[PDB]
Amino acid sequence: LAFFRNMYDKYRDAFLSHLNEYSLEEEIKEHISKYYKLLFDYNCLGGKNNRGILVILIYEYVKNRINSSEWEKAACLAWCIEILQAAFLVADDIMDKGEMRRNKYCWYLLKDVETKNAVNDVLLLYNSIYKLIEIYLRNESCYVDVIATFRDATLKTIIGQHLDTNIFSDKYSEIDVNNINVPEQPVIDINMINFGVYKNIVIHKTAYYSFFLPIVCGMLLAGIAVDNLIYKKIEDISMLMGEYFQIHDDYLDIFGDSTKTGKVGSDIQNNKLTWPLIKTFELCSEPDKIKIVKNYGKNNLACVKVIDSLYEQYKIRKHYESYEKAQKAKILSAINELHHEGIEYVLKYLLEILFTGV
Amino acid sequence: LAFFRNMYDKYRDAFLSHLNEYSLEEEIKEHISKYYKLLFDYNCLGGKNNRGILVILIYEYVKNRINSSEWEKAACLAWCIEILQAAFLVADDIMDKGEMRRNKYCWYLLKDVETKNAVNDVLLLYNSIYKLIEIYLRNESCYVDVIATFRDATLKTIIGQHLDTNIFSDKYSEIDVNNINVPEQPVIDINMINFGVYKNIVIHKTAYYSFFLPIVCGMLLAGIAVDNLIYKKIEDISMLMGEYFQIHDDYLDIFGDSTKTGKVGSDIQNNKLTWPLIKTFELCSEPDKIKIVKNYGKNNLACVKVIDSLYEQYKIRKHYESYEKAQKAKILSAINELHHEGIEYVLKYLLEILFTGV
Ligand SMILES: CCCCCCCCCCOc1cncc(CC(P(=O)(O)O)P(=O)(O)O)c1
Ligand SMILES: CCCCCCCCCCOc1cncc(CC(P(=O)(O)O)P(=O)(O)O)c1
Ligand SMILES: [Mg+2]
Ligand SMILES: [Mg+2]
Ligand SMILES: [Mg+2]
Ligand SMILES: [Mg+2]
Ligand SMILES: [Mg+2]
Ligand SMILES: [Mg+2]
Repeated sequence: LAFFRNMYDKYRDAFLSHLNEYSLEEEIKEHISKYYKLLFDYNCLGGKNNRGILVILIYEYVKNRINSSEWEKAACLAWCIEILQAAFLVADDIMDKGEMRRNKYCWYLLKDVETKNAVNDVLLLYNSIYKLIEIYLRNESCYVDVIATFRDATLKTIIGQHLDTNIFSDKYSEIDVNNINVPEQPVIDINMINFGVYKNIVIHKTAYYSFFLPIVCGMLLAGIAVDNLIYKKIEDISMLMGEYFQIHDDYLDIFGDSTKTGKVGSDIQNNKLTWPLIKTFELCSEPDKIKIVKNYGKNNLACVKVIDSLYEQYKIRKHYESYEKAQKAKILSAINELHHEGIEYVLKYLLEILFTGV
Repeated sequence: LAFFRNMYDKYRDAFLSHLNEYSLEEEIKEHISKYYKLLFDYNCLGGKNNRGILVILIYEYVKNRINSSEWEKAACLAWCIEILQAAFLVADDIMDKGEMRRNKYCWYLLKDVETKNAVNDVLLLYNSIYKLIEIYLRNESCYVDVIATFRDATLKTIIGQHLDTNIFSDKYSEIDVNNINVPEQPVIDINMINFGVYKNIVIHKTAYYSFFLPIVCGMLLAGIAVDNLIYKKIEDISMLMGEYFQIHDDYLDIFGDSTKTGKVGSDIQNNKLTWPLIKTFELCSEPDKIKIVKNYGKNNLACVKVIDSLYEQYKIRKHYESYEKAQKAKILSAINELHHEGIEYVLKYLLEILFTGV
């Protein structure tokens, strides 16, 4: 619980210790270690760690208490999720052309790193996960299923980003394998602006790895049978939380202090299907849909200001407040159908600190 | 090459079929399918497939013959290696700023793709491997070890590229987390120009995934005990072949026909530690080391020509011929110490078609 934040060095060093036994000259081993120590420290730390904590809490309250050897396996899984998060955020910042993350410059922007290194380093963080899982859970019975869950959550997240990045592109309105020169100028597509499509995306890009994966890890580790019907109930609660979480992420993109959120809002300029876009479209007048189509997705201050002002005009802040209230209720209703008092507590607890933390 | 080249569609479609069962609207499922079918087709096909073939041949000759159900598991592992190769090459081309690969434009250059998609797609190809391995070998006893081998070969390759890309950088002569502005202009470092360091790199970036991984897969699948002392003999032969193979790759970078190799030589402009660089440095005069340092790593045709002409002047073509002859001998000497006539045949056979194919 507090156990968690202090176990970081243990797992970081376990992994770095694997690197250190490679057949490399000694000057090179030292340099590798400096680099990969910074990679982990810079990218895994400084987060709210809600996904990691969720593995730890699910583990405790699924059981009747847990020795400090069993805790070591729990916290390992917990840091793996936080490393997965690190890997994804490094990648997302390359794809979304990010500036700031957790209040510092994005990894890929550092001049001793650059994109060439950033990409390589994503795949390293990602694989570190499974090396760590092998070190601490090779001999557990859930081993194969735990690595199977990380794998299948990751795949859903990958398709998730794929749609996040491409739902408005010419591709989706045959792929031209001879064009390496003429870039499409980003333009929204009206057919795609609807909650149905938005849910598909947000569920795949967020719900599985942020909520399903950590919940299922804890349970798997605590001995709960994979075949059990509680998993399909957990999957549906995970879908609702992810929707709830991502829409909040989208709200912060427009209305959050970039010093408080740690990052800079870019959804409009990057042509993203976001909840405020969809809500404004279902509420606004025809003259304003034209105004939306001719200003969205353009990396141009005056165009962005048009869209932000429409969001002020159509009182989107008030509409969010209203959504947050209704969804929180749909979610609590789903939690109370689990009939498991421990998980129910953890999920209610999570639902409260989802935006604060700690 | 018979069974193998025709089983592609089977494994491609298995995986695409997994994607198609995701909870997505039907118009999106169709678009996903077009895209991911092209991703596989465009990037897995058109290679010499030497690593795939090596899994198949090791599998046959380790045994006394194999039903078409057991062949299905073999060819699966074989295509997984070729998919791994595909994933790596898509990545390498982003990192090395590639133009052409297997005689077509690099994936990341296509305008419907771009880097943002290329990166996402690498992680998808990579994860497709383990999904496929689960489909066809979940119930085999070597399952856990086979996925353990892919994982540990990939890690070595990642550190391999890391050194390939960074051996000459200021990092390696402390990383500044506040510099996003002053990009270092690439310049060689004299201390690093030596075979010792070169071996470290080429072994990690090539030897493990191109030779050790496919050999060890076949053996694992054929029931050979993981603990056996034949594996450490196989590892050392793998190091010698990888050195042999990569040096040839480096030679082709300057002296190969870009229509025959399918790619454009870029080692000099990208500031790479290559075998010809090291050999020229061992042989050349001080006025030419200055000439090397001034012109290497600059993305400029006239600078590259200066270095190419030094490579002509110092008769590097003849020096390669000489290396190829001695190493081929060191390799055959190692093969003959295996005391296993089947593997010995496959490895001798591989050694011959390593540059032609088929
Ligand atoms: C092999 C290298 C390829 C690996 C790439 C795997 C793709 C997974 C990364 C994307 O997954 C994400 C899911 N939800 C959230 C984010 C954060 C951002 P947003 O969702 O773009 O709004 P933000 O925090 O800036 O608002 C990222
Ligand atoms: C997270 C996304 C990145 C995932 C990390 C995977 C990086 C591993 C790439 C290793 O790639 C290669 C290994 N050996 C050989 C080559 C031949 C190339 P080069 O000579 O090394 O440029 P070529 O001459 O064929 O162009 C490539
Ligand atoms: Mg994004
Ligand atoms: Mg983003
Ligand atoms: Mg956002
Ligand atoms: Mg390279
Ligand atoms: Mg290259
Ligand atoms: Mg090369």
